[PDB]
Amino acid sequence: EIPLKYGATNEGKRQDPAMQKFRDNRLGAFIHWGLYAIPGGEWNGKVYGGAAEWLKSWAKVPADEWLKLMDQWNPTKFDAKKWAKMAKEMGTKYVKITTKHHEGFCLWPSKYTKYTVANTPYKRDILGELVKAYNDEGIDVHFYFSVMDWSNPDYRYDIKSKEDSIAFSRFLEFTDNQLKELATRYPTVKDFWFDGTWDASVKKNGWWTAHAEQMLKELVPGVAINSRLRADDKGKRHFDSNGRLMGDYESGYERRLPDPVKDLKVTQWDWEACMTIPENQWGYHKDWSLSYVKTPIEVIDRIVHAVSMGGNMVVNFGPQADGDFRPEEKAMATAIGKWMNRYGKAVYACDYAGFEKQDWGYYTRGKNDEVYMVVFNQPYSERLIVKTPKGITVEKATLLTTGEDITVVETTRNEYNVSVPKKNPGEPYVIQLKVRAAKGTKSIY
Ligand SMILES: C[C@@H]1N[C@@H](c2cn(-c3ccccc3)nn2)[C@H](O)[C@@H]1O
Repeated sequence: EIPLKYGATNEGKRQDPAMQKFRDNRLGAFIHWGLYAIPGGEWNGKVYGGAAEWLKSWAKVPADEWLKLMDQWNPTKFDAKKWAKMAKEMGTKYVKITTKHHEGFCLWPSKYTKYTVANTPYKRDILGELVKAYNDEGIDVHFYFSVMDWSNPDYRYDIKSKEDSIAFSRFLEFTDNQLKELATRYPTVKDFWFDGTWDASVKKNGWWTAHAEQMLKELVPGVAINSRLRADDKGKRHFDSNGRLMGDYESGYERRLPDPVKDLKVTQWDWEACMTIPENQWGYHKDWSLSYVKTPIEVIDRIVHAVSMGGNMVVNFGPQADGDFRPEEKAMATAIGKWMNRYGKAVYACDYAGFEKQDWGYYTRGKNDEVYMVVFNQPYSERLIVKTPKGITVEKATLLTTGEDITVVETTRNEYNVSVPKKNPGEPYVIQLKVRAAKGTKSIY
């Protein structure tokens, strides 16, 4: 055991109501919106294949010239109520918004820098508008915040001199100032999701990460803080030198997911995954023909996969420079929403079920020990294998949409064939199970 002043604080999962809400929400949307939406992956006639929100980096653009894009920031089709409606319709319970990305342009009128929405033709506090509009729809709002800031010359990638250290110390104060500002300007915020924290400068300043966490928790009761923020005394990130999770939830599954057989450890803590629709574009990119674009079922698969393992999933959108969403994104949100409106009882407020993974799809567990079978791969055998943990029996199966009864046949001790429905639902579908735990078993149930 190593002693630490800046390692983990939470013993296991938080169980206060605010965390239970963060968790029960399950499905979120991510919004990456910034100056990068203007060029949309293209600089001086060259279309770059890299992530559009990193175009400043791919095209080697200097800060002064990149930030002049502010002069073209005028999203005339922006309407926060419309965005909130789109999210509501998709079935998202929360939205995570880029308050400031690496480029350092702020979507709120920060008093600590000139690189904000206030100094654009549009002028308006976009972030405040969104907060209000989402909240009015009953949607929680989470703030993405990039510590790394390409707009501020006090930023350092590493601390290699006393000068570096003096500059970076000012930078951290500047950062603290922006964070306090967001927390006090927008007190309905439920979560801060830190990015751009991997540089050696931040690793060397573990103490600050812990302080940022504590500071925000004092300012916003019940607020959640992601693991990606945190470095310990030794510079170890996410999990401290004693293997303990820092922050309130684990936030490293980005465009990938834990293996449903080999990575069951994740069920021990809260966590959130995020994903993109194309392969690797977060900000708006004008040409989606350059990589694989996920279909709605492929996205729904990932959402359910996450919930089946006790995690959240956040699906990313990269709005156009005009403040509308491209057609592929409107289609996606609508398709997701349609499915969730039908089958969302197996997603919202659900969790890991403790059953062995089977090939047909995923289990999720409801608040009242409902066990949902979410079927993505339909067996030609017409039988869905269900192997129960020790002491658990299956008493009934019911097709969720119709209430029709589904035959359950015992094949061995602890295993059943659950029949597929008589009519093929023709889309991923849910069978709700009623299970019973014997007197004197172990496990939840
Ligand atoms: C949530 C996603 N995180 C950002 C990211 C992080 N990185 C990155 C780049 C180099 C090293 C480590 C991480 N690249 N892009 C993406 O631009 C987006 O905000």
